[PDB]
Amino acid sequence: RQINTEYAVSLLEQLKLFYEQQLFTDIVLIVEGTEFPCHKMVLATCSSYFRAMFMSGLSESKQTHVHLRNVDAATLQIIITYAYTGNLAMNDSTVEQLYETACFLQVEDVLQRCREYLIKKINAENCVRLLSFADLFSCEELKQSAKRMVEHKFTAVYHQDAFMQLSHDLLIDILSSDNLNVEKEETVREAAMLWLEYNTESRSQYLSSVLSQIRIDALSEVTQRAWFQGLPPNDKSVVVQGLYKDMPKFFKPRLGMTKEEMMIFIEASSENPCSLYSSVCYSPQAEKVYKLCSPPADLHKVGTVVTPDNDIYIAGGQVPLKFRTVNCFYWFDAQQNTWFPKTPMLFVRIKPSLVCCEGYIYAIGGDSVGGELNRRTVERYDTEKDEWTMVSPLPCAWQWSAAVVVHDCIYVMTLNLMYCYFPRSDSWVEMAMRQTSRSFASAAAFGDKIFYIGGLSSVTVEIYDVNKNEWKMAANIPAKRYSDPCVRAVVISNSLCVFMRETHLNERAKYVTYQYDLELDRWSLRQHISERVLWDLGRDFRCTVGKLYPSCLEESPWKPPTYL
Amino acid sequence: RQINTEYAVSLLEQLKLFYEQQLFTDIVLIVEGTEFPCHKMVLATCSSYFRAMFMSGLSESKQTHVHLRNVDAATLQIIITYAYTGNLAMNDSTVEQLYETACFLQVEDVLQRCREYLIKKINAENCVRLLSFADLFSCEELKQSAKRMVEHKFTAVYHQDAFMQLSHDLLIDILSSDNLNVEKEETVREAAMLWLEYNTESRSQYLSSVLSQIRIDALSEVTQRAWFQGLPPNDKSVVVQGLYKDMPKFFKPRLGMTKEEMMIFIEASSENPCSLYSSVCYSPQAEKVYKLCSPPADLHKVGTVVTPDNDIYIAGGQVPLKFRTVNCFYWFDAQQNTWFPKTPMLFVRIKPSLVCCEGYIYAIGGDSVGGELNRRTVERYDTEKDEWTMVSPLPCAWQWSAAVVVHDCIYVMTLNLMYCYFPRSDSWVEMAMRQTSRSFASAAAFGDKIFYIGGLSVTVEIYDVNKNEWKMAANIPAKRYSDPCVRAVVISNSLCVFMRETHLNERAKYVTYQYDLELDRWSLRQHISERVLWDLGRDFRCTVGKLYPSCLEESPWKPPTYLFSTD
Repeated sequence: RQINTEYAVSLLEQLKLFYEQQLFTDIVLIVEGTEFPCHKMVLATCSSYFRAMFMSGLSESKQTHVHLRNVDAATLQIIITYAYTGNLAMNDSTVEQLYETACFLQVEDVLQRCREYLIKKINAENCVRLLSFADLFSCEELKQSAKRMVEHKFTAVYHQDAFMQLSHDLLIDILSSDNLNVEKEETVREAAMLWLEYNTESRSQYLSSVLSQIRIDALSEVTQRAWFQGLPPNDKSVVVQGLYKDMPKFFKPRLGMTKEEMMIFIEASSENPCSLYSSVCYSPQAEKVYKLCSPPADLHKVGTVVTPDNDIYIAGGQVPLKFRTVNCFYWFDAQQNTWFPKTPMLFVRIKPSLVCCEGYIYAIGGDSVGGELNRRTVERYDTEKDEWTMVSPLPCAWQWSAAVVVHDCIYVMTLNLMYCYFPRSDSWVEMAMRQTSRSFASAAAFGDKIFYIGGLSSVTVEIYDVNKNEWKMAANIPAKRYSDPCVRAVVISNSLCVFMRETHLNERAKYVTYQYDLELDRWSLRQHISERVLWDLGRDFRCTVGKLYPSCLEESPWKPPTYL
Repeated sequence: RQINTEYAVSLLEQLKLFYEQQLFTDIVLIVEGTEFPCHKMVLATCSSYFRAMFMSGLSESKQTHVHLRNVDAATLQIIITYAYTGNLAMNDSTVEQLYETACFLQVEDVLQRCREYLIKKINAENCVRLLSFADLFSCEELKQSAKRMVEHKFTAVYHQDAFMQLSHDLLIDILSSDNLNVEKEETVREAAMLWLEYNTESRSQYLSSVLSQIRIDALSEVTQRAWFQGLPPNDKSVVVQGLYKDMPKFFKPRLGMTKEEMMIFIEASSENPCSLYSSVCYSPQAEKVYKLCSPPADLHKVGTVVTPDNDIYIAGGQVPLKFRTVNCFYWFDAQQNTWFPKTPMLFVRIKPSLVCCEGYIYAIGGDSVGGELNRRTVERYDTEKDEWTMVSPLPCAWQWSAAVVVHDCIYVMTLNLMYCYFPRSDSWVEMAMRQTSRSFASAAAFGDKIFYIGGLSVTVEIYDVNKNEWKMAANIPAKRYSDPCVRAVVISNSLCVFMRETHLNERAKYVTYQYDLELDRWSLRQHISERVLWDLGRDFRCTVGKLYPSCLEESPWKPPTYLFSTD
């Protein structure tokens, strides 16, 4: 027999009614002059510290006045409020002080909630501060989560003041870890140089430990440029996933050095009978296909986005109704190969046009909810504040639209029109209209030209100029006649390309990528996507450009060759 | 924001864990030598007594040992268990002492739970004791319920020892009530006499108050026996619903002198658009139809059963899908026209064959065929223990079977076979088979003769309990080219059949016939016109019982004549 529930919820609120009117007050806690009368029974059930001080049978259990030092009055009131109600009202301003008060009082409930709250709030401005906070209080869960964040953005957080004030042990494990996301070893060297000169009188004795952690005789990728680039086409990538593997871990190339630009395909068909919307990526350099996990747990019709800072996110989508639309939002971990969750959106969405502009992520379109109220729903997200905010909606409600960013400007395109959003003005300005009405097309950005390619699709290519505000035809995608190419515009190696999947009559899917000539207005054959890999991915697949860790992701083509 | 629930239950289970190991025990209650360590806060939050004792700021809030007298140790332990858990384990053996202990500590929750438990547990044995208990402890709801129960079965409970030990106020408030279910005032007179002679030395001064409450010059239904019975056919019931109403309440005929034998029709198709599955009753002596609020949960497919003590019950059936089958058991209050639910059945049933045998009501079949041993199950209810007991199940799975009781024996009939059950042996015995295989037939018990009438084609088949032989009697006079529908019921100590016949291009006709057992002939008894009656459908269940028309219900719902023969 389980204990009563409606009686427990009534006994708890009856205790609060007595606490507010100060009945049965047997102990008075004195903290920096402020008095807080409470019950010895309630504090023991919530905090094990009071349970130990009251059950000891000493004068602390007999004296009504107990002086608690090094405890904030504001945090103590929150602990007592949680002891009589059970709801913890945490905020990013007083979470670090509440955790210090909770661990000093050893509250299993508050410590667990404050721990998971800090983990899901690790950004790029508090990573270093929370790392020293975790080491000071010995939180192995927060320390590991904060350390991985430092390793992911080490080249961007080593300028903060919190980095030069780190302890000696907090430095020896960061520099020795091979997860530093750095393109060159000089960045790690200079990061160690600025740390020792911050406080020379106290760190002059640690000069030997600093140089012993920075790899100087490593010579990761400066050796390949020395001899030559002579290899099969762009096989410098095979060395990245080979030499880096077998090494004494003292001269290993750091994880940042181990990076490869891969065409990220999300919601693709699965070779094995499974979640029909799988996620795999292809490396144009190593010509290899690596598999990606889907913690989204069968998300469908989702959007993609890649920031200039090489960050990957997904938003919106639909999950199978135990299909229902949700407002989920997940960030991909380039090292752990997962999909952590982040502050959800305000409105549920399906395939929103996610774009990054001036560090902000914008969710455009995405399954219009409430046609009577508004259909052109759009909202922005703050990377650090971790909050969502509504903005000026689209001037009209459209479907299957695309969104791009050029020169800190948000461009949304539709059937034949285009509107430009200015975050500095929070308004929409109609731009030059398109000559052809096309839908379901692909959009890309390169330099000062916006490309709206594909659409009904066709091989028609439109080149728009931001400086001239003109739409003009340049060329047609060279494809075989009577074919059905589902094209996707992608920019790689500082050059616009088209990932064209061609399916012909009675023929299987053929993948191939071409390179466009900007000066000659021509399309050159860049690379044929080997059919010994990259199985059929369907047509509704989403694609984007990003860099991932060949060193560590999930190398599994699983495509049996020697066929027919 | 609402108060958290999981944190509340976690705190409660942690407090229970601390109480089991005796942590932070600040008060020690001493009851008849037994010690109980406990917390003052829990006793204050639960009981208003301890709250007032602790918030007074006297030595009671400072002294750790508090001596509580006139409190049972087991009841105090149960109260503490409820305070630390929230569940109350009540039983019919220690409910009164628990209620007494609760009324001393004013545990609102425990008081209300014990009150409603005592209310739902008034049977035909504890009524007087519970009435005295409620009078001593001033519980108005329990007092009123026990008073109504005593008024319902006064002639059956005035022999109990608890009735002679009642106080003066209880006697003068029971005897003065016009709800005494007694057929003659001599019963109440003898009850008052035995009450006053039970303890003469203490009640010799109350003889005047005793004699002032018994109606002597009433002469309710003897005056009609003096002059004559000369009236329209059996119009004595008219005198009942007229003289009894307008009366100074001192010479009022008691409620027991008002009950009339009426044909109880349940699930009778109704013209009412909202309740088309209502129930109405017809009085053959009054030639009048009365409305019933029978459906307690707007359900149907429930059986009927009338004990020889004139008690109505319905069980089984299914409520519309909010058609989920249920187990609720409802007893009809003939005075308030409202059904009080009872202990639900163990297995759900649809139109169960409910019959009264040796004071027990047996549920026989009445369910869709599911499982060999899972179906054919028979279960009986205990009127006083308020529990269901399983018995020997049916030998074979049957459909549209009837059940009767003769000489305290159970009989169920089927297509062509027949099985007799004996509660003393708890076994099934196949009896004399019938020459015809029929279904949907109606059966009624009249003496040592079982009458199996129906078939869906009518033939009157007589079975002899003493001879175990089936003999043919007759065929119910009716019409083939039309629509027949018979309901065999025994009323006025005579077998009858209420036959509903729908003729070609004509509405349903109603008429009651009387059968002669000796001459083996069916005689026309009384034609039931549609003056206050209407189409009652075909799936309606029928039975015979005595009810008070005085305060049952008054609604014609049918204009007598409607002939626009003006032309």
